[PDB]
Amino acid sequence: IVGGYTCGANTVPYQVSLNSGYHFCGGSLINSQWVVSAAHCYKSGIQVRLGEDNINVVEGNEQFISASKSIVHPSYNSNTLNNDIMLIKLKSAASLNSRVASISLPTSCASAGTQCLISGWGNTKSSGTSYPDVLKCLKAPILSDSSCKSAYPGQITSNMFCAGYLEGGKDSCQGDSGGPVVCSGKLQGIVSWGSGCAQKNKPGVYTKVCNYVSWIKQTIASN
Amino acid sequence: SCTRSIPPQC
Ligand SMILES: [Ca+2]
Repeated sequence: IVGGYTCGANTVPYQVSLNSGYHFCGGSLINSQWVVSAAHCYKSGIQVRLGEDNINVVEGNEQFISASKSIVHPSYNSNTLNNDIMLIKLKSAASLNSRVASISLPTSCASAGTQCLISGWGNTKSSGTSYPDVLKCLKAPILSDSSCKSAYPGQITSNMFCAGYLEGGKDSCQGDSGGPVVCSGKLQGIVSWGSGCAQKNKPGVYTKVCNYVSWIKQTIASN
Repeated sequence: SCTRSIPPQC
């Protein structure tokens, strides 16, 4: 996250870190046994880390649980990033409490101007590399489809939305992928892609979760 | 444009 602030330990209880010997993507806990993340974060050997703040030090409240299976959307296209969403089933149920809780799925899509919270352990510099130890937060509004399509002509499908600031300086970045975009207490987006980070006229692009609620529920129900 | 994972996919 570029241009954000320190969230505060466990203030984003649904935030998870996907780890394979190092942090590589974020994700959101949607119930005691399932995490939602981005399809491009897929890999074997994923350990899900819940209740994290400083990802480099064990401080208490952490729960490390192995992924039992990862389900990438059948129509995910790596070339266009359309349908960039993945479900991860945990090997055992997480213990839910004040420091580890799930986030609700949306019943309706959000509209332009809606304020949301994006969080993650990604790069904090628009130019260069600097990974934080603690979870960073950023409040950002959802942009209109017309502004989104103007920024990325021919690259925005109906399953994506832009969020952020056209003036630059505030954005999600490498390492934030798969993480949550929460608005009004509902998970509306998943950190997916963008051109650089915090660049002027190049807002972040996110997977539009409200288009997948049915798929998520049916998939979870049969697994 | 790149995905925001580690490492990024462009
Ligand atoms: Ca820790």
